[PDB]
Amino acid sequence: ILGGTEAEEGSWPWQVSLRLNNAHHCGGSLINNMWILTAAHCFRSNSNPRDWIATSGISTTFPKLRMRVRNILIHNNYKSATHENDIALVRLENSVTFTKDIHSVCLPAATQNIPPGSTAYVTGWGAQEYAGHTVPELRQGQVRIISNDVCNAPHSYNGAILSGMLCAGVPQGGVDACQGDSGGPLVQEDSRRLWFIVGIVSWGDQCGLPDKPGVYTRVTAYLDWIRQQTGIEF
Amino acid sequence: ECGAGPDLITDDDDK
Ligand SMILES: [Mg+2]
Repeated sequence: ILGGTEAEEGSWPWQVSLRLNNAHHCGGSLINNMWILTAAHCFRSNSNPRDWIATSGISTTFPKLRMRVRNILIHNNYKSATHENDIALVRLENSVTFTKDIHSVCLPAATQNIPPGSTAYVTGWGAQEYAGHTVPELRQGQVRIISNDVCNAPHSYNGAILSGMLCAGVPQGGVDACQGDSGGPLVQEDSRRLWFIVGIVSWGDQCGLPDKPGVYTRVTAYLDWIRQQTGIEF
Repeated sequence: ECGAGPDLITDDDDK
């Protein structure tokens, strides 16, 4: 995360680190006690569940809980070159016992109100500058949703933002997801203070450039896929 | 069952 702050322990109870061969690789979000929602890109080199561990806690150096992974599911139409359908599910070996500090985020309704300009939080252990090192403690950034149409301006992504994607950033630039944040959540809460995952960190042109907002998988576009793969509604 | 989160708000109206 560029332009963010360190998150407090317990702030983001759904956030997990997905570790490949004992190093942080991707973020993800608990969507129930046995399933994590993340990005397909996370698994481009390794989709062996036995080589992945999910952790909870704000530190990837000293995690609070380590969780074995049973299966990794990638969207069947993930296309890496265009980033289309960048979404994946991780099934845990054991059901997590939920607490205040570890529990699930809600899935959005198909009609979830996600207006252009609306503020949202993005979280992860990614770099603070493009292609830089990961950070050991979870960071958070507050961004605004940027409509696909605006995101597709000629000086921005010029048509590369597709309907199952969404964009987010801030008016001045400098707040964004970055390398190592892939798979982590973009979240908004409703009037009852229930938090929903509206986006999954996916890609962007470098990080934090004002004309190049971060690009996310649009969760509403995949609700049927998630329900089919897991049974979960929402 | 899902969605309990932090003492933070995403207000859209601040300038
Ligand atoms: Mg809000």
